[PDB]
Amino acid sequence: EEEDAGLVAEAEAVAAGWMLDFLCLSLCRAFRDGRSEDFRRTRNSAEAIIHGLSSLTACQLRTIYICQFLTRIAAGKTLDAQFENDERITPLESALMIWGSIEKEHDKLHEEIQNLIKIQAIAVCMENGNFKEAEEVFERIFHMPFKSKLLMIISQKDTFHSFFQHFSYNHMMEKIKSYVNYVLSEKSSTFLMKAAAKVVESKR
Amino acid sequence: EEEDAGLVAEAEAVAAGWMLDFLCLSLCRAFRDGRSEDFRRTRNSAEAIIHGLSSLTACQLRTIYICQFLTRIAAGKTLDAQFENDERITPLESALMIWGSIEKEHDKLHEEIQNLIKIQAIAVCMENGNFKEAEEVFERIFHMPFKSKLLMIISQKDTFHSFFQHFSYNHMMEKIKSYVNYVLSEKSSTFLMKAAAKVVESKR
Ligand SMILES: COc1cc(COc2ccc(S(=O)(=O)O)c3ccccc23)cc(OC)c1
Ligand SMILES: COc1cc(COc2ccc(S(=O)(=O)O)c3ccccc23)cc(OC)c1
Ligand SMILES: [Ca+2]
Ligand SMILES: [Ca+2]
Repeated sequence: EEEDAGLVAEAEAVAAGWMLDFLCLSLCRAFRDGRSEDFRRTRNSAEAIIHGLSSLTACQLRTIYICQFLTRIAAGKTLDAQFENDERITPLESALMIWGSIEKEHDKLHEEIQNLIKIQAIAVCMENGNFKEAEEVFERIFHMPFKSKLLMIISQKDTFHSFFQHFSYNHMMEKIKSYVNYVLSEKSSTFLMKAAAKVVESKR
Repeated sequence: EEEDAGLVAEAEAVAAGWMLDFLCLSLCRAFRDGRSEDFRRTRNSAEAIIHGLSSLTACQLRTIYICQFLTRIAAGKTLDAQFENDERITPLESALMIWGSIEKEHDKLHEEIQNLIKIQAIAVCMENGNFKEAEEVFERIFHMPFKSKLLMIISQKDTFHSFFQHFSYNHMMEKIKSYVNYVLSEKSSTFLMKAAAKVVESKR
């Protein structure tokens, strides 16, 4: 009669999976809408739920990587945040590692977001006056003409450069929001959200 | 067309309610089984989910109070834990306040658990050698003959007293576990657990 505790542990693993998918959808939607405090509170919930899980499918792992990517991007201007065991890695550099690791299609939007994160990883350093740090970020990350324009900007110490204006933080955020909209379309059919939406719809 | 964001916020509130009921059931079951680390990880999850909730029904509030009560009881021997804004209140004193506030039937088991928490609030102090603290705990909490036996034990500084053995920490834990078993029976029918159990049962 010890099988009952096994069947309970299995059911809690099924419920945690549904809770994880739901909290990713909620986290993605909060990032898209600019709801900063809801993103902060939902990220805390997703991390806690994840610590209570032992087995993860490939889809659940991809889902977690997307949440980690959005968390780092949000923290992109927070140079005091240490997301990696190596304490020199800045938040935008950390988001770049995850963006190159996710098992996803490498379409034009993928490469545009990647290139925007690389320009901004340097620019944010420039903006805070950490010129030597921008040079170090440049070396860890690094097209050949694209590469030489950035090195010229770091050496010239011109933090407020027109190149950065052209491929702005806002530009990087809007492109990332377009991608999040495709993830939101894919996850809107998860079990928790679907059953919650039906309850709301039945009271209308 | 701003109604869609309202319907989303409503559905997330419905899903959070189901997640809360599920995490209480999981937390109660972990306490009953002696699964200390699962209790610790599930408590973290319940607190996070609760911070993402604005409206609470009376049932949800009762449910949260039971989780807070079990958390304090588990931490009953941790005299370094400060659960209240008043820093002098010990964990067992804090569990006593919640046990007297929950809207529940005051049956014989209720009063037995209450009386066991009062004896142990003092005993744990005694056991660590904080005699003046046990006297202070005694004054904040305090039957007339029952009251005088305890004061005699604090004054005599006899930490290893036979009275404490008779109404032991283990005794208090077992009685609290009987109560938790009735809560587990009531909550086993919540939506998340019920739908998770069906999925596990359909794969058998
Ligand atoms: C492979 O995924 C994980 C996830 C965790 C715990 O979940 C998280 C940890 C850290 C972050 S953050 O990006 O650093 O803020 C998360 C962000 C969003 C969602 C979950 C996060 C742990 C783990 O290994 C210990 C692996
Ligand atoms: C009325 O219930 C709440 C709950 C919270 C947040 O949830 C929790 C806070 C603290 C504890 S603990 O007992 O101190 O560890 C919890 C334990 C179990 C479950 C939830 C807990 C906050 C709140 O007001 C801010 C009111
Ligand atoms: Ca730094
Ligand atoms: Ca203390």
